Amino acid sequence: TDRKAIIKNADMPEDMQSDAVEVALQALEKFNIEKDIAAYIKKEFDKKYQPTWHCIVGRNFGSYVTHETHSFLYFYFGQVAILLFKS
Amino acid sequence: LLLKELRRQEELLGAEAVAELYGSDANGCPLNEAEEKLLQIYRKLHGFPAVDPEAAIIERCKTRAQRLHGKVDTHGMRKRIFLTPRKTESYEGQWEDGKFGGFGELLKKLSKYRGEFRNGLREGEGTLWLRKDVKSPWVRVYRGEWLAGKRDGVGISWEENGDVYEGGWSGGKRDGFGRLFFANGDIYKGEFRDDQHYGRGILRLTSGDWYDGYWALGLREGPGLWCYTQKQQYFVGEWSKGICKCGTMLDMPDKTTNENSRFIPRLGLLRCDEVLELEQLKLRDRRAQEYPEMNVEWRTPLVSAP
Repeated sequence: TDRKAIIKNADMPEDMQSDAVEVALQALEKFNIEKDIAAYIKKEFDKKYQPTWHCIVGRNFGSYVTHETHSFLYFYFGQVAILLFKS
Repeated sequence: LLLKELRRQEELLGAEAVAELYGSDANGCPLNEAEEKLLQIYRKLHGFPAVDPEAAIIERCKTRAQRLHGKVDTHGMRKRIFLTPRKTESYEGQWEDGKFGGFGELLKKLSKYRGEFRNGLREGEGTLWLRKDVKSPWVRVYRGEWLAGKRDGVGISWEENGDVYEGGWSGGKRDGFGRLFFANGDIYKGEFRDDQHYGRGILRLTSGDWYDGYWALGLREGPGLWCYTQKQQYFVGEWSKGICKCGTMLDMPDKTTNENSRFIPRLGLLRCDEVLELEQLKLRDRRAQEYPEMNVEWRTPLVSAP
C-alpha cells in the first residue's frame, strides 16, 4: 500500500520508462550521493540509447528545459525526485 | 493420391504455418481460403462438425418475388445479362421491379460479389472478391451484412496490409464492438467508431503485455491500466494523444523474488492523490479546448468495470 512510484510528467514510450525505473532502482542500490546516481543513470542511457542524454536529480528544485519528442520523464519514488531528458 | 494432395498443399502454405494451423481453435480469427481448403483436405482424409452458409442463404431467398403475368419489367429469375453493350459488366440473379431484388452473382472488371439485393443495391449477406487486374486471380476480402450498398452489420474483413478484423459495421466503416488481429500477432479487443478506436478497449501483445484503457482518435486516450507481465509490474494513469503523462506505478501482489524486477522502496510523496488529481484536471482542460464536444465514455462508463 505504502510502496508506490508515481509518474507526474512524461513524454516517453512505456517500455523505456520501465527500463528507466529499473535502472534508477539499481542506481539507488549501488550508490548514495546524488551526483554519482546522476552519472550512472546518464552513462547507462547514453550506452543503451544514442547520445546525448541529461539528468538532474534532487529534492527541491524548479526547472524549465526544452527537449525533443518522446524524450522526457519526471517521477517520484522512494526519497528523491528524478528529471530526465534527451537534448 | 490424398496424401500427395495434402503434402503439396502443406508445402504450398508452409510447414510452420501448417503446424500452427493444426494448433488453432475455433476462438481464432476466420481463416483465409488456402487454410480453409487445406483443413478440408486434412479432415476428409483423417476424419479429424458440418456447416453450409449457401444452403441457408438459398433457403432464405425462395420466398421472394415470383412469376407474375404480363409484367413489363424483369421481376423474376434470369440468366446472365450484360448491363452495358461494351460487355464490361454482367449480373445473374433474380429481379424485382426492374432492379436487383434478390440473390444474384455480379461481376465487375475488378470486383465480384455474391449476395442478396433489394432495390438495386446490396441489402443482405454476401461475400466480396477483388483482383489487381484481368490476369491476376481472385482475392477475397469481405463477409458480412449489407444495407444500401454499404456495410451496416456484423462482418468479416481481411485487410490488404495483412490484418483481419471482426466487429460491427455501419456506414461502411468500423462501428460497434469488435476484435482486431494484427499482422505482427497482436490482439486488440475494443469498441470502434469512424475506423479508429473511439471507445473502451482491451489490448494484448505478443510478448505477453496486456492493456486495459480507453482509446480516442486512433490513439490511447483516457484512464486505464497497463501490466508488464514478465516484470510483474503494473501501471495506472491517464493517456492523451498516444502518450500518457500522469501515472502511478505498482508491483503485482504475488511478487516474492529479487530477480525479474527490483522492488519499489516503501516511501512516497505526501498526499500524492491530490497531485495526480490536479494533473488530470489540467489534462482534461487542455483536452476539452483542443477537442471540444468529445466523449470517451460514449456507451460504457468507468464505474461498470474497474
